[PDB]
Parts: sequence; C-alpha cells; structure tokens
Amino acid sequence: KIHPGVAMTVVRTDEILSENILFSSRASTSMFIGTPNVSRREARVDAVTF
Amino acid sequence: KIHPGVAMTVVRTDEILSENILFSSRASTSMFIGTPNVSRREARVDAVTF
Repeated sequence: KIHPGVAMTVVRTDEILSENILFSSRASTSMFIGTPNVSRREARVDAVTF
Repeated sequence: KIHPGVAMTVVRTDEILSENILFSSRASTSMFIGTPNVSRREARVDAVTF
C-alpha cells in the first residue's frame, strides 16, 4: 500500500439504456412506395422458400 | 568469316493474317429455323432477364 512513482488515470465507459423521444415535423420527407415483388430464393424440394 | 565445310538451309515460318473470299451457290443449304423459346432465368426484383 505504498505509492509508486506515478499516478494512474482510470477511464471507463458506462453503457446506459435510455428511453428516447424522437420528434419530426410534418412534411419532413417525401416517399415513393413501390409495389411488392415475390421471388423464390431457395427452391428446396422439401419446402419452397420465398 | 571463313566458310565452314557444311552448308546450311534456314527454315522459317511466316504467319500471315490473310483475307478470305467465301462463295456459295444458289440454294446450297436448307435452314430449318424454329420459333425460339423464352425462359425467364433471373427473377430479379430490379430487372428481369429472359
């Protein structure tokens, strides 16, 4: 319990889960909504994936 | 530059980029041409290749 020649400086991060409030005024962004499209990704003989 | 007792015959190949005139007579072959088939290969959601 004797002091060495140097002194340290601890640095740490503290993760904090926080409920936020998001605001955005009207007429903020314009959007284009496209029609959905379906296609087979992996045509397994047991079960077709879509 | 003394001529030795043996004679030599050099042989070299010369590759030549030529042009060829092709002929055929009237009604040489008979092209049976069928109607082509169409197969959608890539069912991509951006542009489809047939």
